[PDB]
Amino acid sequence: SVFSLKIDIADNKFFNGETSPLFSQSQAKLARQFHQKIAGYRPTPLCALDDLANLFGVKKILVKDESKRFGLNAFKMLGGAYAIAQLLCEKYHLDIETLSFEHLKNAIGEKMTFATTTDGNHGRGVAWAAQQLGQNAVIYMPKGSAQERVDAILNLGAECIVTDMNYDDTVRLTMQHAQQHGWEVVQDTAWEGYTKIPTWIMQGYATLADEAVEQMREMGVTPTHVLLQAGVGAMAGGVLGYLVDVYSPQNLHSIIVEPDKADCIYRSGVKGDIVNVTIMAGLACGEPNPLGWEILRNCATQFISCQDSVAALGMRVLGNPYGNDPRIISGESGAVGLGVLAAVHYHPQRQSLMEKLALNKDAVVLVISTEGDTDVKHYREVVWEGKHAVA
Amino acid sequence: SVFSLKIDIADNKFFNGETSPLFSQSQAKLARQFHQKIAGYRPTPLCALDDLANLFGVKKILVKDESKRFGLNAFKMLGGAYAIAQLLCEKYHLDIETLSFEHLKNAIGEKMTFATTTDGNHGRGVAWAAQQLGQNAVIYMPKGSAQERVDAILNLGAECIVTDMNYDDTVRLTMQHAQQHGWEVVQDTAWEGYTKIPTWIMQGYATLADEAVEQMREMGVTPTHVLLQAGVGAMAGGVLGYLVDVYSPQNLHSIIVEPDKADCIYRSGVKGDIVNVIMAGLACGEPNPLGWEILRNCATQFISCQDSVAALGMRVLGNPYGNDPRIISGESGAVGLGVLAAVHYHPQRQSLMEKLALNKDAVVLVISTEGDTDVKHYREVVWEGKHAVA
Repeated sequence: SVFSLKIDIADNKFFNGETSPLFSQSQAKLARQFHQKIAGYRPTPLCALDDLANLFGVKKILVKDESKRFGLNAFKMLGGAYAIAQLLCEKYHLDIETLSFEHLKNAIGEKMTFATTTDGNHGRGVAWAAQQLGQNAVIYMPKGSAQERVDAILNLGAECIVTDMNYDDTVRLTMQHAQQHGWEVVQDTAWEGYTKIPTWIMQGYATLADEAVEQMREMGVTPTHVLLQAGVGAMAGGVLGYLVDVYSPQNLHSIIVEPDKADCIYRSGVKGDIVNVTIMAGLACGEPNPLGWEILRNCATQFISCQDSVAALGMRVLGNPYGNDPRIISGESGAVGLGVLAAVHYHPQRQSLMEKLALNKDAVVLVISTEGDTDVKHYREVVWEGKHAVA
Repeated sequence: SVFSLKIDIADNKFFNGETSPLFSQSQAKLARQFHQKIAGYRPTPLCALDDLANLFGVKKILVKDESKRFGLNAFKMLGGAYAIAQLLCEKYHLDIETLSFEHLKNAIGEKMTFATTTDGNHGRGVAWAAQQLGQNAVIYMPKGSAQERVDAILNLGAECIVTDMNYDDTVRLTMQHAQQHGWEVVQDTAWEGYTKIPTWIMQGYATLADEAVEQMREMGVTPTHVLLQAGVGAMAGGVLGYLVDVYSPQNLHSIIVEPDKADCIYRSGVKGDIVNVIMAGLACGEPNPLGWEILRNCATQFISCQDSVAALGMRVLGNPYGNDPRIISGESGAVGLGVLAAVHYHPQRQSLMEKLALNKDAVVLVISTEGDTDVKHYREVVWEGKHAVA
C-alpha cells in the first residue's frame, strides 16, 4: 500500500537556460524527413493515461510508446540508422535527401563495416540499418547479456560476439579491433575525437520528440513536465534539446531519471562536471555523454537517482493500466520514468515529494517509454512473477 | 524463471460418475430464462487466451469473465437473486416462470427482510436483489473484512455490520438475529434443515455454465478440462452439475481448486467424508453437503495450492501474453488460471501436465469468478508484486 523506494531529487544548480542550435527543431525535422521515407514508418502512439493521472493527482500523463518503432521494439534506430545513412552519404558522395535503400542493399563495390558495443537496443538499430543498407555489422556485447537480444542481432545478419568483460571493457575491445581491421566505430556516446556520429544519433532521436509535440498539439495540450530516463544522456540531450526549443527551458519542468548504481548524470549535476561511475539494460553509463551533458547541465530542472525496483514498478503499472487507460508493453529501462511517478504516489512523503517536483492538479506530464519487452523472460518475471517487488 | 509453488493434486478415489437431475441442463435454462428478464442482462465474455495456450502447451484456454456480471464485478448474483425471487414468489403465491422481473419489482405484499453472512460477493448479490425488489437486507461480515466490500453493500441501501468474530461464528449470529426479528436467512451453503435456498442458488449459478456452453458451441470447440475454484463448493457443484449433464463426467476432466489454508473439499476427497477446516470468497470451514455430493461423484481431481498461485493468476490475466484479451481477476477469481501458470513454470512441468492430462489437444475452461472487488489488494498484487513467487 504505502511504501518507501529510494527517490533522490536534486535541483540543477548549474541551470542557465542556454538552448542548443545544434540539437533543435530544424535538425529533428530534417532527420524525420529521412525516417518518413523508410518503409513501414508510422508515428509511435502517444497514449493518454487519464485514469492514472487522476489517481496520481495530476491533469494528464502522456506516454510515447517507442515499442511501436517499426519492428525494433525500441526507439534507438531513430539515431543509429540516421547516423549510418549520413556516414554512407559522406564517404560515398551522396545526398541524404535523395537516398534509395534498394540501391545500396543490392549494389556491389566497397562495403563498410560498422562496429559497436551494446547491451541491447543500440546495436540492434546498428545491425538493422547495416542490413537495410547492404553493409556489415560487428556487434559486441558484455558478459551476462540476454540470449534473446544476441539472437535479435544475429537475425539481422550481423556478427554478434558475447565477451566475458563488462560494458566499459567491451567498448575498448570494439575500438581496438576497429583500428586493427579498419572498422567504423558507431557508438551512441561522445569523447575527444569522436562527436560527429553521436551528434547525428541525438538529432535522429529527436524525431520522437517532434512526433510527441505534433501529437500533443493534436490533443490541444501543452506539457508542463517531462521525465527522461538517461544512460549516457544521448536521448535525454537530443529530446530535451528539441522540447526546450519548442516550449522554452524555463516553462518546462524537466526531470532526468537514473538508477542509483550508475547515476552518472546525477553525480555530475552535483559536482558540476563529468563524474565516472549489473544495472538495467539500456541505462548503463560509466561516463556521461559530453554532447548530452551540455544540454542537461544547461536546461535540466532536476536529476533523480532511484532504486532499481522503481523501474519494475513502472513496468507493472504500464502493463496493467488503471481504469480504462490503454495498455503499454514497457521494458525495464523504458518504464523507469513512469515508475518514478508511481513510487512518489505510494510514498509516505507523497506530498513533499510532489511539492519538490512541482507536481499538482494542473500538471501535464510527458513520459517516454523507450523500449518494449526486449527481454521477454525478464519482462514476464517482473509482471507475472513479481520479481523485484516492493517489500 | 523456474519455480516451485505448492500444487498438490489428488485423484478422486470416490468418483462414480453419478449425475444430478436436480443440477442439470433443465433447471439451469429455467434460471437463465429468469435472468434474461433482468435489466442489463448480457452473456459474460468467454475470452480465448490463444497465445497463452500456445505457451502453456495446450490447444485452448477459455476464461469465463464474471467481472462483467450485471455491474456487480462477480458471478454471485446469479444465485442470490434467483433464490430471493423464488422466496418472494412463494410468499406472494406467484409463478416465477410466467412473469417478468419488472413485475416482481412493483409487486404488492408484506415486506420481507433478507439476512446473510458474507466475506464479499454473496452478500452483495443479496443486497442487490433486495434493493431491486423493494425489500430489506441485513448483511453481516466477519472480522478482517475489506472496507470497500462493506461500502459496496452499504451503497445498495442495505445494512452492513462488521463483527469481531470469524466467518463460522458470524453465520451463527446471523441465524440468531434472524430468528429474533423474523428475517429470512439467505446463505450460499447448506446444512441440516436448510437446503432449499442453497439449491436455488446453485441452480442460479448454472446460468454462467449454460452461457459458456453456448459460446463454446458458437466457437465450435468442446472442453476437455474444467478448473473450478471452491469456497464452500456451491459454484463448483452447480457448474460441474450442469457441465457433467452436457458432456458426461467421464469425458470432462474436472479439477477443483482450493487454497491450502481452507482446502476443505480437498481434505474431504483424501480422507472420505466431510472434513471441517484465506482469500475472500474461497473461505470454507465446512463443505457444502449439496456441493460435495456432486464433486465426490463427478470431480476428477482436487487441488490444494499455495496462496501465491492465486496472485500469479491475477497478474497473468491482467497482463496477458501476446495478443490475448486482458481480464481483471480478483484473488479468488484467478486461482484456477494461476494453477495452469504454476504448472508451466514448475520444474516437474512434464509430470504435472501428465497427471492433469494436459496436452496439445486440451481445451481448458477456466472460471474467473470475480474482478477487482478489492481494488487496494488487486493493485498491490499486480503493481507492487505482493505475494510474489520469490
